[PDB]
Amino acid sequence: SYNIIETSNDNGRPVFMYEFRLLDKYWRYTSADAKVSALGSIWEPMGVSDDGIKQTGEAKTDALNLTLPNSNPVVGLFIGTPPGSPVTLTIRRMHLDDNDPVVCYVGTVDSINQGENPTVATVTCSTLSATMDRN
Amino acid sequence: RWNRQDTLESFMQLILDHIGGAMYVSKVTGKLSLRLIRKDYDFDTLPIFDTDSGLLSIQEATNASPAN
Amino acid sequence: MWWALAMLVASVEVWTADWQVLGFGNFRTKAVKAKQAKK
Amino acid sequence: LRPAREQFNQAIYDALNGAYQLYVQDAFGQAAANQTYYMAKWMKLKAGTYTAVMYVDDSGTLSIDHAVVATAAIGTNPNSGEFTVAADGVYRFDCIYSNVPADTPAYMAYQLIRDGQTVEVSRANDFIADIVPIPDKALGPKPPYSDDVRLTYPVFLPLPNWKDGVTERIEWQTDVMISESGAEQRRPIRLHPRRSFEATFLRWEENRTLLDTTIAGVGQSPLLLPLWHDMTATENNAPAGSVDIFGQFRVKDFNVGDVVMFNRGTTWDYETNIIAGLDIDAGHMTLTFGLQSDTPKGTRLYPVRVAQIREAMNGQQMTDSVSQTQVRFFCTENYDLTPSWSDFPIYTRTGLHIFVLPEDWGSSNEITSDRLTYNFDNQSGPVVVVDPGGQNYGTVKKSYTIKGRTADRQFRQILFALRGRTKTFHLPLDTNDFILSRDINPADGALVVRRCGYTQYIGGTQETKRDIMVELYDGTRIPTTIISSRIVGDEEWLFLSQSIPATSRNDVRRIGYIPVARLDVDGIEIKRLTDSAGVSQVSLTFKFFDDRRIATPLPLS
Repeated sequence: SYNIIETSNDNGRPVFMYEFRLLDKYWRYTSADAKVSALGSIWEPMGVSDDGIKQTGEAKTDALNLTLPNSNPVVGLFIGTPPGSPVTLTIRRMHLDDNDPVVCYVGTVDSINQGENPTVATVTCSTLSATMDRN
Repeated sequence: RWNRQDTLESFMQLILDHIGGAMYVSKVTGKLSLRLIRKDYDFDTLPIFDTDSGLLSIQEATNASPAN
Repeated sequence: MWWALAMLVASVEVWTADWQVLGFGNFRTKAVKAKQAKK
Repeated sequence: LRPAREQFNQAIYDALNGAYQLYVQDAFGQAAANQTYYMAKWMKLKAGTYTAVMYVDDSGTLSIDHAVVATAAIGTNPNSGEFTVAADGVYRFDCIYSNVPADTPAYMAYQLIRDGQTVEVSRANDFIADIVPIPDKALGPKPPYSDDVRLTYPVFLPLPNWKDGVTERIEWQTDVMISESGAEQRRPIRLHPRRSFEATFLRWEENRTLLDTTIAGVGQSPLLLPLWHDMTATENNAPAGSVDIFGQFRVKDFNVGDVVMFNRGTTWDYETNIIAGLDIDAGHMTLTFGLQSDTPKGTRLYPVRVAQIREAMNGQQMTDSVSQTQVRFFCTENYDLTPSWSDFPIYTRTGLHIFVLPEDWGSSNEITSDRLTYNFDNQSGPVVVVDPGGQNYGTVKKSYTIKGRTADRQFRQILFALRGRTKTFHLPLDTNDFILSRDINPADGALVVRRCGYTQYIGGTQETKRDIMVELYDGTRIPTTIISSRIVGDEEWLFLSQSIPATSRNDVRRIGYIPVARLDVDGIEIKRLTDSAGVSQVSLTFKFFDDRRIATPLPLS
């Protein structure tokens, strides 16, 4: 019943949940302000915020830039020495009273750099289409 | 042929241009996927977009004399 | 035609350029792509 | 009796998880003959082992609950280790030291490491130092076990200045996308609105000092904010150590598991406790922890919120001792409240709720009408503005003054039924219109009104001018919709889609419009001139329009 609520003009509910995955080592996040629980897991309300899931077919421009609080272990994995194995990010888009969070993005964590906003770092996540610069 | 090998994305660009298709990632799974640009539409089932059905604004409203 | 969609960013197709080497220079006919070495 | 003293070592310090010297005498080298020196404080403990090395001058001793746990040989040896309390709770760390006839330096230090984990190692400024042992009630009230981390935050005791009003804002986030033609989209972004509070503080003579010290210490960290606007008091008398109280909590912001504060007078003897549960009718709550010291009848009760000061504070002053300033706070927890459209008519022909609120007659309301669209504004010459949708919309702001605690709950339930710019609802703007020249005859199914240019100047093809409320003189609300009209003589005929009870022309108050309306601003400013019991006026703004988008969901998702 997701699409009916999503396409409504005067009906809707805000949720954007984030799954940070590393060989099944999981972090289930929620951009909303509540303790969202769906898909058999609790998606904690954390200060994550998307900048737009762009799909242009052009590398660099489509780099999903996430504002991720530094205190999270997700950023902690990248302090000094980032993981030797890629970390995958999955975003889901359910409403409330709904239970099918249609997945919307399956990009991976490519690079992270802290900076002027110490309360959240910038996380760049492209997709498989744009990682084809190999020799 | 792929002699004097070059960047892989360039070769895929060449092949896609030959077939006239789009390599893309499925929104749901995340798997790499391929699309072709063809006449695969029936001009009947297509959704109709106007301001009363979802259209917000036409950001490209000019015509650049595209006759030549 | 994916070039035509690639030029979707244009300001509207004539071109004048030399080439970055590709797999054309021939020393072995290939009725099908078996790829090739590079030496 | 006096505060304790401490010192910074380097070798010994680094030796045992960074411990300080501990002593009560003013300077280090001033012991006395076979003298004893006493001190005590509350330490939080589970039932663990609490292995601890401790070194003292001349067989000084550690102790818990008056039970000696070890004593120090004159050397800095690992004199002793484990001493298991064996019970979870807070206990009195009441170590004592001494020195033999000489007046050599008097020193203590200890190395509490539970199971090898450092705790309460040193720097116990909570001590109170005296040359004789003291009882618990001289030590001070035993603090709550605070299993919840919430109670650890500092409490903002300084009170507000009521004679200037208290400002609170409940903020949603609700994005609205409006097309070129006025077709609108709706998206509530915050499930539960984020809450902020403001008040003017005017303090002096050791209250200004309290406010200054506390606010400088907090700065930007979480703090326990007592909801003075939701003040209340006990209904029974509670003795020391009691675990439940009766009181008046019908409608004010009290919830299961809420942080509740007790004020025992003088503003310095306070308490913060957690209510595991409460009764909303048989006014009563059970305290997670036996109240701190005592709570006689009439103790002021404040519901508390885990807030944060997310802005800088202005330095404003009146005299060298008096000061005033406006401090804002932001609740960190969601403001959870059940929405409801209590008693308001549900128009059958639209499925929306009439906004029957008895809004007041403040100085004046605000008036607008727009179409939102324009042409290329030529550097010179003519311009041709294009109407995108040929439909009228506008905004009207009109004040409302709540009165009472239950009225406050009703308005919160309403304001949660809508959410910022979320939902539609019919708005009676209380504008007398359509003076009924003729009587209301249901047989013809059409109202006859004084000629005011409806059909001619406005016409019936405007949704924002089709919905009307015939507030019959008895107070009955008769919503109806305009569908067609005939214009003749000095009167105008208005056909309606539904019947109306047969009544004389002189049987009505007004025919005010009730168009489709949507609250304009995202965050609502409510001026609490007093606690919830009284003045809580608000200045809503309603944007009236027509909802146009038709949803035929995109197929084959």
